Amino acid sequence: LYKIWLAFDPRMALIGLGAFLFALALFIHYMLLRSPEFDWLLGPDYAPVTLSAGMSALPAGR
Amino acid sequence: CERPPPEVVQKGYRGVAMEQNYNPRLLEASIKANLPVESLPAAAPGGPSVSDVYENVQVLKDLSVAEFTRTMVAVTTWVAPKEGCNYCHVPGNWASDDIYTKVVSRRMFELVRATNSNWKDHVAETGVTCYTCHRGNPVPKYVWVTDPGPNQPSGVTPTGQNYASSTVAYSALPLDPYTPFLDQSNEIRVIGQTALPAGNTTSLKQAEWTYGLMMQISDSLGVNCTFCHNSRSFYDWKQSTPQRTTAWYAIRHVRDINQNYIWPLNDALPASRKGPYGDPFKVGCMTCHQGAYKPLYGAQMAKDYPALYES
Amino acid sequence: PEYQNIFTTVQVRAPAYPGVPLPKGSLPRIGKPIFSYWAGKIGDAQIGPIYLGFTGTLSIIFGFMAIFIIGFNMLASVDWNIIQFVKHFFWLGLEPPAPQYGLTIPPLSEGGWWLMAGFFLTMSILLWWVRTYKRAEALGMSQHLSWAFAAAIFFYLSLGFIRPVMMGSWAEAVPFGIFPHLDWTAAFSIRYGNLYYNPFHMLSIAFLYGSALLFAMHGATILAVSRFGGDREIDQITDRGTAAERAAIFWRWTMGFNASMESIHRWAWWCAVLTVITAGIGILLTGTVVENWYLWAIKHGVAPAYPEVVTAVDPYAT
Amino acid sequence: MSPDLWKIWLLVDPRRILIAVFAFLTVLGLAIHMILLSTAEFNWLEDGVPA
Amino acid sequence: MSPDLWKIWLLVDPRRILIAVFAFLTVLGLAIHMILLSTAEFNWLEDGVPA
Amino acid sequence: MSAAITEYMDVAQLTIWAFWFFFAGLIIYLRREDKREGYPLDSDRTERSGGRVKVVGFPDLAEPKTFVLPHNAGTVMAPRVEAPTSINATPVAPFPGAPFEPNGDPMLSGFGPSASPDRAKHCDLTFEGLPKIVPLRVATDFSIAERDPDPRGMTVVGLDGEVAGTVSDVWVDRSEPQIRYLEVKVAAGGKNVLLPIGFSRFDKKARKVKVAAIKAAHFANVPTLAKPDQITLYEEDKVCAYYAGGKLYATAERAGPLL
Amino acid sequence: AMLSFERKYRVRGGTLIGGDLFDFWVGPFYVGFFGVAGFFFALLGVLLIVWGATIGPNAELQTYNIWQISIAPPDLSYGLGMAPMTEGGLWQIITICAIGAFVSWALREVEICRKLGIGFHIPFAFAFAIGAYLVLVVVRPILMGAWGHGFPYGILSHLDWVSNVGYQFLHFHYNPAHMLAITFFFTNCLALSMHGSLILSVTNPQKGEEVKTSEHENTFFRDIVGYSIGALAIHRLGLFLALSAVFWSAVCIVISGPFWTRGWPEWWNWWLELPLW
Amino acid sequence: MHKIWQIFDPRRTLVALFGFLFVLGLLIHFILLSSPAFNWLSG
Ligand code: BCL
Ligand code: BCL
Ligand code: BCL
Ligand SMILES: CC[C@H]1c2cc3[nH]c4c(c3C)C(=O)[C@H](C(=O)OC)c4c3nc(cc4[nH]c(cc(n2)[C@@H]1C)c(C(C)=O)c4C)[C@@H](C)[C@@H]3CCC(=O)OC/C=C(\C)CCC[C@H](C)CCC[C@H](C)CCCC(C)C
Ligand SMILES: CC[C@H]1c2cc3[nH]c4c(c3C)C(=O)[C@H](C(=O)OC)c4c3nc(cc4[nH]c(cc(n2)[C@@H]1C)c(C(C)=O)c4C)[C@@H](C)[C@@H]3CCC(=O)OC/C=C(\C)CCC[C@H](C)CCC[C@H](C)CCCC(C)C
Ligand SMILES: CC(C)=CCC/C(C)=C\CC/C(C)=C/CC/C(C)=C/CC/C(C)=C/CC/C(C)=C\CC/C(C)=C/CC/C(C)=C/CC1=C(C)C(=O)c2ccccc2C1=O
Ligand SMILES: COC(C)(C)C/C=C/C(C)=C/C=C/C(C)=C/C=C/C(C)=C/C=C\C=C(C)\C=C\C=C(C)\C=C\C=C(C)\C=C\CC(C)(C)OC
Ligand code: HEM
Ligand SMILES: CCCCCCCCCCCC[N+](C)(C)[O-]
Ligand SMILES: [Ca+2]
Ligand SMILES: [Ca+2]
Ligand SMILES: [Ca+2]
Ligand SMILES: [Ca+2]
Ligand SMILES: [Fe+3]
Ligand SMILES: [Mg+2]
Repeated sequence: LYKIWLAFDPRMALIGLGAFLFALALFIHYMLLRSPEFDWLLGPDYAPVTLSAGMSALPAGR
Repeated sequence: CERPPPEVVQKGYRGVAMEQNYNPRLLEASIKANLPVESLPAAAPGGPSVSDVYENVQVLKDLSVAEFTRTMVAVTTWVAPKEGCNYCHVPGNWASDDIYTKVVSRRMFELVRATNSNWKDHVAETGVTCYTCHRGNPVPKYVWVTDPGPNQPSGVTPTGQNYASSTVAYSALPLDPYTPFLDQSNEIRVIGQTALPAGNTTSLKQAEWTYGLMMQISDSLGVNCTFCHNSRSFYDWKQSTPQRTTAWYAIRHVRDINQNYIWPLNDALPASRKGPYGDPFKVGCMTCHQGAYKPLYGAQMAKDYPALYES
Repeated sequence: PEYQNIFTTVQVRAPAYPGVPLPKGSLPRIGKPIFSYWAGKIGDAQIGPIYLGFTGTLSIIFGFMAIFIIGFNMLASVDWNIIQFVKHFFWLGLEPPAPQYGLTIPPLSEGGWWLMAGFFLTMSILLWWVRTYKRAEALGMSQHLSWAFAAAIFFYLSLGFIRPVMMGSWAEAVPFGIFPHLDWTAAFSIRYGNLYYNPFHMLSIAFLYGSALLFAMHGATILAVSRFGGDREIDQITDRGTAAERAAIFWRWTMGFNASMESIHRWAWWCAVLTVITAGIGILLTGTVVENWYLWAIKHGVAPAYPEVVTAVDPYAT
Repeated sequence: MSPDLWKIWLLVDPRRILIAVFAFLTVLGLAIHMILLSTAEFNWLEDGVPA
Repeated sequence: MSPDLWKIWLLVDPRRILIAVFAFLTVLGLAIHMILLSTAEFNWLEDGVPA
Repeated sequence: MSAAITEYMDVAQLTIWAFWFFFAGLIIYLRREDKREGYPLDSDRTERSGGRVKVVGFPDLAEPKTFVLPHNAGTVMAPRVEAPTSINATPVAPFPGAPFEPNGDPMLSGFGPSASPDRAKHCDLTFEGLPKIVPLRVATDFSIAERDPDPRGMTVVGLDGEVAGTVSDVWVDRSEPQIRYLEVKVAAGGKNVLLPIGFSRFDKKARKVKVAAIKAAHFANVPTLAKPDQITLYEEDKVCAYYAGGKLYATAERAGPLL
Repeated sequence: AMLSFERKYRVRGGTLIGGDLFDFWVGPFYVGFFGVAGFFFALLGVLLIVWGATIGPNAELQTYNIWQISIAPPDLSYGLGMAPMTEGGLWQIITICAIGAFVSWALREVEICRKLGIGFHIPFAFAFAIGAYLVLVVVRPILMGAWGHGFPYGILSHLDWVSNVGYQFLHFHYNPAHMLAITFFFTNCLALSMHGSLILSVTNPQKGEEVKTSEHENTFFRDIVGYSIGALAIHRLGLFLALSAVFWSAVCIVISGPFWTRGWPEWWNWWLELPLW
Repeated sequence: MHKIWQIFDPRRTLVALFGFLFVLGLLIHFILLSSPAFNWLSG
């Protein structure tokens, strides 16, 4: 499908595609960091702290 | 720099932005540093009584020997685990009071017992334990003395402010709000409660002192101002949160602790327990909460030790 | 793409312009003008000469004394430690007198130095105002800048002199410090019940927001028509060209009404001036005729009411 | 300690030096007086002497 | 300490270097005195000596 | 003196109301200054009544103000009255508010983005009375900054990349030392036309001036000046407006729509 | 009506979308495709604001006092989902209408710029104001994880939101991007008064004086501060100051909560903890 | 001396000198007023 490169500048198409893919990769990595399930920066041996004796991590709200 | 999203707790009405923001990883680190100690196994009911077995028990005389022994084991873990049982006792003579730690700790028992029974407006059945402040250290980590502030030239009167201090969360606010408010009973309220002037002569400088105290309160509980206030009207109790009512009693509770328990013990304490102005290490909001909205994030340790309640 | 007229691509150098000749008996302009290349890329390359007359010289001497007193007291506050001075510099400040002194002159370290710094800074600002008045007069220009500067001075005097005198206490005035005067700003609003509900604070913000709105509109407008020589605003005012017509027509088609090349600067002048005029008035009303702005707003039906989803028991009402 | 030290006025402008020197000495003079006023042991106005 | 050390004045302007040195030495001297005044040990105005 | 004027009125309430009266008066003043140009309005309301109704809105017009131009160039009244002018276009549709289609060649129509008023037919003067916008051949003491490329000798290309000519000279503002126009020698008839700096995109690496406004063939019809070494305010508008028309008329695709 | 010099500028074309269909004028306004879309985006948003005022927070608190009218976002418990109409869903629709109206207004300015053959600085500058609004109601709420972080639509209630968000960081003045944004705002207001004064004082000179020249403008501020930026560059500077203030204001609010949760004065502990002191 | 006025402008110098003296005079009076021991406007 060479027709695409007849109508789109190869330098601008690669700059746009490269920036898009890099932005997409950064966004998806962050989306995994948002979820603690896939937050690999917590460490492979991550264990959530155990709450005992009526502990609550957060104050009560609404 | 932190990364989103924080854990947000909504306290007020929607759109009013009365919320608590917690970094989940910072919150995780704080909780791991504020874990409670597992309660000792319950003492065997019955047995000999403290009154007719021990000689110089002046506070815990209502207990049985089994519960009394359990209490001593627990306070050893809570206060002096490294120094052991001999930190508060003369070796070979338990009944001896000829050591300052024994005299202080006996008054500390009255402090805890009075707190767990008479200050439920603040500690609300969670109560306190020797561990709540000491956290396994003979000297509690977060105590305060009357701060002279930064060094000044001999002919310069200190302002007590305009100096980066962690006591006011690194603002330039008056850096020693503990002394006038958490030891003395200076008026915290500065805001006039009428639309038009009606004799409220409180200076703008006095608002900075209240602001400094509120920075220390919020830092001690790891919360922001909206945890207790609607910032559109700081004076107004009707728009505040129930935590503001608790904090009001906590201020009076801390004053009671410092004036009636810590201060009378000043003579007994060594020079290393006193500040430059000679006042002893005193109790602030940070002493128990240590950066959390509740000490040990609401862990309930006192209920397992009947020695920590008044009879 | 198209030249956006944001940076000057090619700069041209001419002999430095001495300035429009001043009338007889004026001091010669001091300084040999130089040409900064980077200043010429965004603006005019020539730096200097400056006119330093008698009034400007006196303003300098008064101004330095104020700044020196402030800095000395900042350095004294960290016990002369120059290293601690740099560390705490933003937090350092010269506090106004304590409340117990009222309007009297307290000792040096208890607000006396603040009064001297306040007075000397005020004199230099007033002297600088006279300087702006005379420079415009010497060039045959009108006194619009002096009027606008006087408006800013009025707000400055309201903050540190007029209101503290009205309140009868120097402790109400602004400390001389970076973070300390921000602490004063926050404490002022807290003390007098949420300055957001001061209607003259609301107006001041509207004009401060409007100033950024107008300069963004006007600045972008002139850059948009600069291809027609729209930056030459004097010529467009005296002899309306296509730059001024297209600029006016753009805003007429956009929002239904427009200014002229001259009157847009009257909108600009008044929006900026009203920012500090309303700022000064709102400060003078605070603490003098209104104790609590939120309660004033409640009295006048301005503060919204929210459903009571959270409330606190008042411990004083027992 | 140099017979040719007078040549410094060929390098630096004598007028700018005098302005800088006089301005610096005045500020230094004010600063030293203010340091002593900020020192209780040397504040000659608040030391109470003479009684 | 090279014999041709005098050639450095063919690279750096003597007037600018002299101004920079005099300004730096002045600010350096002020800084050291202020640091000493900040110390309890070397504040000669607040040490109570002589009594 | 108290803060309370009545049971409900207070000083702060009177002060804010006092501001609104001033602010209302101020807006009326500013709107009156706005209407010193382009008023009375041109409308079918006036056209259908035969000039009996003047459209000025509210506030009405102010009294004329005088601008005494320097070097006795005349006195210009801001709220003046201009002669009626006929546009070089026809309406696309007869309903009010409909746009107009320029007659003939749109680039040469003098309508729309290529429209321009008739400014004064005299040069803009410096403070000393010399012409302000002059070429570098007569502003001898003016020179290009050392770190910047000299525009003279650069190639001028149009919207389509076709060569239009070379920069023969640079026109500068004498009052404020900046480049205003590039004098381009058209390589079609050897006639020098001015190129405003606002329509010029310098390409320093290739020493090329890119003109996205118009094609290379359009440089032959750029309005020219009577005197080769000075330009009047009238001619400045004509030159700039011609290039501006290219932004809408140079190519068919520029009239839009995108989709 | 149209200005006495306006008729020669009313040309067909330059539309981004719609072509000849919407290319016309209504009174002074040019509508175009985005004027039609922008008007009905605005009309629906305004009508839903009035309806939100009509139902109010509840029946007892309902008010038509323009100061007290408030349309609040959802509770944070709804997250990024849609909320019921009376529980913040109205705010979500109004926000969408506002975004549609603002973008249509910006795009209508682009079409007007194309008709007049002028630069696109004005729609570009307006995009910064839109971007600041988008940060407040889209970017920051999404980063925070709930639409309830948007500010309520009310003249005074959105001030209560600003106050409480500010005190969520205990002292919002210490926000470094806030300090930078305020510096640009204050500098812009100063620069606007200076520019307005200089133009007015030159074109309206002393009594019995002729209009001054560009030399007088440059000489005037060189006599005062020793530097004159120039007649063209003051408009670059004013645009830069105004847009930088909004850019750094958008930064200051988007880092408050998403990228910083402690009190703002505590952020400066990086400087206080440098080993130099 | 006297040649000091060949390098110092008498017009600029006198204004700078008189301005400094006026500032100095104001400063000293302010310091004395601040001093309780030398404030002459008390009882
Ligand atoms: C703290 C203990 C003492 C005290 C201890 C000292 C000590 C020690 C000194 C002073 C000095 C000074 N003190 Mg004292 N001083 C005290 C309290 C005061 C009080 C007060 C209100 O109480 C005041 C107003 C002063 C004021 C003064 C100044 C007169 C003088 C600083 C001048 C200066 O800085 O010039 C700087 C500015 C200049 C412009 C310098 C240049 C001078 C002239 C104007 C330039 C031209 C010179 C001319 C050509 C010479 C011609 C000679 C040939 C004929 C050619 N002191 C207390 C009571 N004071 C200093 C002094 O004596 O300096 C002479 C000094 O060393
Ligand atoms: C302890 C506090 C004492 C006191 C002790 C002293 C002492 C000591 C001195 C003064 C001096 C002055 N005091 Mg006193 N003074 C007190 C209270 C006051 C009060 C008051 C309302 O309480 C006032 C208004 C003054 C005012 C004055 C000034 C008249 C004078 C400073 C002038 C100056 O700085 O010139 C500088 C500013 C200029 C512009 C200088 C230029 C002068 C003019 C423009 C040029 C004239 C040229 C001419 C030929 C030279 C002679 C000039 C003479 C002043 C006539 N004092 C109290 C009671 N006062 C000083 C003095 O006597 O100076 C003459 C001085 O040494
Ligand atoms: C206790 C509260 C805190 C505080 C908490 C906050 C919070 C929270 C915020 C700020 C924000 C700001 N603060 Mg702060 N701030 C405080 C104190 C100050 C002080 C001061 C003197 O003390 C100043 C000068 C400021 C200044 C600022 C600005 C930097 C900024 C607001 C401008 C802006 O965002 O533009 C942006 C402009 C817009 C968003 C306007 C959008 C325009 C839209 C596109 C068009 C609408 C069209 C309209 C509907 C048309 C109607 C039709 C009519 C007919 C005309 N703050 C105190 C310490 N501050 C805000 C910010 O930075 O946001 C980005 C913000 O959220
Ligand atoms: C319309 C309202 C806005 C506004 C307007 C405004 N400001 C103005 C003006 C106007 C119209 C002026 O004409 C005036 C000006 O000059 O502008 C360039 C000014 C001005 N606004 C300024 C600042 C300013 N404006 C601000 C705000 C605003 N100004 C408002 C937003 C702010 C804020 C927001 O805080 C500031 C900080 C100044 C730049 C200037 C007034 C300068 C002035 O009065 O200076 C007095 C003199 C001094 C302080 C000199 C001290 C510095 C010297 C370098 C000391 C050393 C000298 C020497 C070496 C000493 C030698 C030894 C001695 C012992 C002799
Ligand atoms: C970025 C630099 C500054 C700037 C620039 C700027 N603003 C601009 C422009 C530019 C360049 C325009 O060209 C454009 C314009 O046309 O100006 C006349 C505009 C404009 N800036 C405006 C306002 C404005 N700008 C502001 C700020 C700023 N604008 C910045 C400080 C503010 C502030 C700070 O509050 C306001 C209020 C308008 C006058 C206008 C854009 C008009 C517009 O978009 O019209 C469409 C919308 C309507 C006709 C009605 C609203 C429809 C909505 C659905 C209603 C709901 C709105 C909102 C969600 C709720 C209510 C808000 C509550 C807080 C009360
Ligand atoms: C009463 C009634 C009918 C109520 C019904 C209300 C209902 C139901 C709906 C209404 C809401 C709807 C649907 C709105 C649709 C869109 C409409 C009509 C929008 C109206 C336009 C509008 C928003 C106008 C607001 C303008 C305001 C308030 C401020 C703009 C900023 C301002 C202060 C501008 C004044 C200064 C001016 C004129 C600047 C422009 C200007 C600049 C900036 C130059 O640089 C320049 C240079 C050289 C020559 C001229 C100029 C020039 O004119
Ligand atoms: C080169 O400089 C050196 C190194 C020599 C000294 C350096 C000094 C430095 C680093 C100074 C730094 C200063 C800074 C950072 C200052 C910051 C100042 C700020 C932010 C100020 C902000 C607001 C202040 C205000 C608004 C003050 C207003 C005060 C007024 C209007 C006071 C008026 C007072 C009067 C008129 C006094 C009257 C006194 C009466 C009693 C008559 O006097 C007797
Ligand atoms: C019953 C439980 C407690 C016991 C046994 C106990 C024991 C002691 C002892 C032995 C000391 C002296 C230590 C020393 O000086 O080296 C002491 C001091 C102190 N305790 Fe406690 N304590 C108890 C509960 C508490 C609580 C609940 C608080 C907080 C409110 C508290 C705050 C302090 C403080 C501030 C000091 C002074 C600092 C110091 O001297 O070390 N203690 N306690
Ligand atoms: C610009 C200031 C206008 C005069 C303001 C005066 C207010 C200060 C208090 C005067 C009366 C004091 N006192 C105690 C006698 O009431
Ligand atoms: Ca903390
Ligand atoms: Ca003495
Ligand atoms: Ca010391
Ligand atoms: Ca000594
Ligand atoms: Fe302008
Ligand atoms: Mg302070």
